Amino acid sequence: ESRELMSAANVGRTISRIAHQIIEKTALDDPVGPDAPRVVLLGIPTRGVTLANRLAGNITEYSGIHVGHGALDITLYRDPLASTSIPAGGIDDALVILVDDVLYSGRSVRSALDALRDVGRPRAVQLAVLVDRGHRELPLRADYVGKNVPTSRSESVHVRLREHDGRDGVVISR
Amino acid sequence: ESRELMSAANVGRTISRIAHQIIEKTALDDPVGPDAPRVVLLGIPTRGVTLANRLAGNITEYSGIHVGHGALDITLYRDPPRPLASTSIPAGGIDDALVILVDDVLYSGRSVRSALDALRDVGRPRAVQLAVLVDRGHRELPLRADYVGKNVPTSRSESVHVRLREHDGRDGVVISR
Amino acid sequence: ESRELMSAANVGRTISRIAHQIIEKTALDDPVGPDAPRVVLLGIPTRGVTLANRLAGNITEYSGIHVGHGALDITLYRDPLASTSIPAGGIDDALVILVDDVLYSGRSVRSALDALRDVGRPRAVQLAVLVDRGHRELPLRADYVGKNVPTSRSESVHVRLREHDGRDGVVISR
Amino acid sequence: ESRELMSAANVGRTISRIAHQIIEKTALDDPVGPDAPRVVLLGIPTRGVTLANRLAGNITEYSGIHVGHGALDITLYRDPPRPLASTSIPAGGIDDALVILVDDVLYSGRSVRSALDALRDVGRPRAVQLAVLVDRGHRELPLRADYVGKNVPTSRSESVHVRLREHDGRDGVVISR
Repeated sequence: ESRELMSAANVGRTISRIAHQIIEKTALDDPVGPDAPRVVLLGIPTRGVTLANRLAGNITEYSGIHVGHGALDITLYRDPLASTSIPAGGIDDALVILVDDVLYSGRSVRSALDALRDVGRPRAVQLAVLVDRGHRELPLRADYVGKNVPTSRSESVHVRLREHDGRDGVVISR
Repeated sequence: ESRELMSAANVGRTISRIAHQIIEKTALDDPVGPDAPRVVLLGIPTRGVTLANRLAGNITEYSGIHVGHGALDITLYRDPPRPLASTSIPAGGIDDALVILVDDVLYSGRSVRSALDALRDVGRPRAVQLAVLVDRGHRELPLRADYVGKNVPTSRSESVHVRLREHDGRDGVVISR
Repeated sequence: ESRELMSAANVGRTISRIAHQIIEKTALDDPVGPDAPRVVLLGIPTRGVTLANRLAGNITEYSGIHVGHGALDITLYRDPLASTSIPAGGIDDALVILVDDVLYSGRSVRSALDALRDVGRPRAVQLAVLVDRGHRELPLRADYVGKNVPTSRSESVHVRLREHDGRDGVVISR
Repeated sequence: ESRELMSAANVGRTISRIAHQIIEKTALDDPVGPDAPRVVLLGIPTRGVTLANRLAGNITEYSGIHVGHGALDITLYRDPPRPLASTSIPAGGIDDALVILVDDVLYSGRSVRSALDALRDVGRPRAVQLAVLVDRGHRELPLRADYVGKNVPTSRSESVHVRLREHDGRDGVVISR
């Protein structure tokens, strides 16, 4: 049994809202200096990558600015995906925003942290996620959250994005 | 003296962001549910109203749709003899509406509690939410904003000055001792 | 169909935890001065009163100190209960902690605020509740919360306390 | 110079309060569910351990029950050649346990991230939570504490000094510029 949490229209609005929050918290409207960091979005495959693309694309059209974005494959860091793609310049002294679709256990994000340190040494790392569905197993939290969804362990939350799934949305299932 | 908390750039982006949040939480981007309450913004005079107008218009720039908005004077409800600004309720009233009260700064919460009194003299909303630009802490009542531009730790000896372009000529926030 | 959210033992622990939080936030371990307020707990009948009693009683045994407690009848302020009982000294310049069992709409708390101002003029008002079950209709929030419980509108949350119900606990129903 | 953030009185009460919170969130007051993980506290040396010991013992003073507790040295995992304190894992290990990492102050989060690395070299917990006395903001990693004594806005030029009686002779917290 299915039930929809977020419509296509909700997903798109939520993403633009998140882009605004990123612009605010990372000072992208401000001039630049030691406390305006270079920002890079890295998605966790598969849907995390697409979200990072949608965010980088919203940011650009809202602020005119091109933030680096890419993908961080965590296959080798886990306890047919996109391979790792790091923008030109790398991530040394950058503010990396890790992007994922759903924050559940937090284990995927911990894996991303590990994979990141093989890439280089960011000044800071933040986390943006479309859904936070509780049940953390690690002391992790998202800086930017589309929707907080209370769930039971027997429920599954599924994020659908156009590119992979044909339509945007989020559904809960049992 | 004084330091800039928010630049003009920071103000417009934050107002845009709150408009986005209002759309989400009250469901303007979707076709309107069976018993969804209409949304009405009521500013607290004078800068609350300036903010409400900007939000209404960002909401329409961003999502094309038109929310009722207006002004709720609270002069007589706070703390001379008379109301210093006009109360303006959009057509259709606020009965069974979702009213969002809008102010520049959330401090003690006493202004919002006044506005709850004033609203009750206008009508009977289904629900009341609160949007502010700055929440500066130091609540004296169990009130909080639904929407907040910036949360700003302050000392009781600091002051927060919000400027909005249509009322003040520039956008900005500064804090002074 | 029923299901239990909090056992008797959970309820009692949660109450003592709340008493500790009150001691901390209201400076009852500190000497006294213009920023150590006199504290008074007022319960909203029926179960809110009993909770205020249980809290005042936990505070006393934890810190040795006797905080004023009473009841605030909101019958005349609503949109066979306990009548209003205000401790000696009243509430002028006090820190009043309103106590209720469940925070739902917030309308009961708004009614309490109104009833309070007929009693006198506190320096500040806080709110302590055993359960917050979402679905606010007013911009109100509890300073102290036992359990946050996500609910649907069709669910009912019931707080049971020994004195009224025979055993402590909280149950969700449909 | 320096001002008192927390008196000795404030420290003991706050530690007691966190012990209460740990009991709730991990379910020590109830008869233990079918697949409830056992709870183990691991302090980060040296004051983290002092705090963990106090929590373990408040938890037993308050609820009579005994949680595993110990020390996780992170010397080699942060940032010389060697470990400056001892790692001490209680009998039964941490495999499929609920480990609560305990430290005095949560700042950047880099110490906690080190401790996650160190924990992984000890075993495979089912879950890891974090308790700290003071969270002073300025996170550089997406980490947060499950349990916090006090949230303290700070500037990067301020320092927070936690003193706990068994390690330092008095209980207290001060902040200095």
